[PDB]
Amino acid sequence: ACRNDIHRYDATFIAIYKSLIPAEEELEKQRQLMAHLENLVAKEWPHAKLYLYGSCANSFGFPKSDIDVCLAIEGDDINKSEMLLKLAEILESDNLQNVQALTRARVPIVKLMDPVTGISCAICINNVLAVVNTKLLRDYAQIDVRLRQLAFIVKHWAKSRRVNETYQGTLSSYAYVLMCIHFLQQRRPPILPCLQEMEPTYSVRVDNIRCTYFDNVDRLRNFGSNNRETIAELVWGFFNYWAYAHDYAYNVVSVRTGSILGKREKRHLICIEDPFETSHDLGRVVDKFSIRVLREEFERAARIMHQDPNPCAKLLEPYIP
Ligand SMILES: O=c1ccn([C@@H]2O[C@H](COP(=O)(O)OP(=O)(O)OP(=O)(O)O)[C@@H](O)[C@H]2O)c(=O)[nH]1
Repeated sequence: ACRNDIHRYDATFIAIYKSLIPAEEELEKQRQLMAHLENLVAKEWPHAKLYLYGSCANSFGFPKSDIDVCLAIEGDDINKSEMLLKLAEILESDNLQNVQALTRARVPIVKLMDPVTGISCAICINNVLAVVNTKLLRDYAQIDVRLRQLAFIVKHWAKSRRVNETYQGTLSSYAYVLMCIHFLQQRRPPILPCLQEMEPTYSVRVDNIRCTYFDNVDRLRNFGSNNRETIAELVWGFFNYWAYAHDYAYNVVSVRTGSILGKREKRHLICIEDPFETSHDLGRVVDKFSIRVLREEFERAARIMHQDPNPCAKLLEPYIP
């Protein structure tokens, strides 16, 4: 069963959606900065490639002036420290402000702040697998608009309800997009395909991990065109799965497969399998306490999406400790 008036809230959810997406003027400043930093890095390393990654490149990012950049370069004696310090002075002689050398769990990072656009940028060497990660989600976001629409709704819900911190036992935004992709894959008729179970047209390799899938996604623009579910059906339907339908004891959600894999075949309380790094359970951060808070927020989200006379504002009302 579902609401008889569910489509009355399609209007608001998309209005919420297109407000959460970054403005074009903001993204114009990003491409202009990136085109400048690509040409600048290429002057020192003609064989290096700059790739964006993270929220600023998978097309599932909220508005902000911080971008992440992976400097891809090939070789064997690749020392990222000596490169990033040489790169640090090329930024400083380019009149870029606040060129800082930083570390995150010992990975060398350098950060800059562009005076032209006010955008910040964090640069690291050879984080290539994270680049292919965002390429997949960007490729998936091109197939159906409802993926972007649903994922922006859920990500806003996780932040408003204070369940978007892995350091507090909840799930990252990368995990939430995987749950949305997998939810839209299991709807019948399908909204999203399983790119990795298709004829390969893209195949790379990052340290004995071969990422291979079909990435001619503009050939798929009409894939989910036989599924008439609106976003108020999906948003309601998403939280309904994770509150009542997900078999938390035996099930794995698998974008890599587009189906439900068995969990018993091997701390995992909610299993979200990474599409390429398949041993990386994105729910390993959850513990026996935070799983209860997650499922309580799932059950809260479902009843609101099923009963509340104004669910679009009730679903996202902030959580106050
Ligand atoms: O376990 C992970 C998590 C994340 N990532 C990589 O980091 C990216 C997302 O990482 P985040 O979960 O930190 O997204 P975000 O906080 O920056 O987004 P906002 O809610 O702030 O808007 C993803 O694009 C992924 O490639 C991994 O590689 N492994």
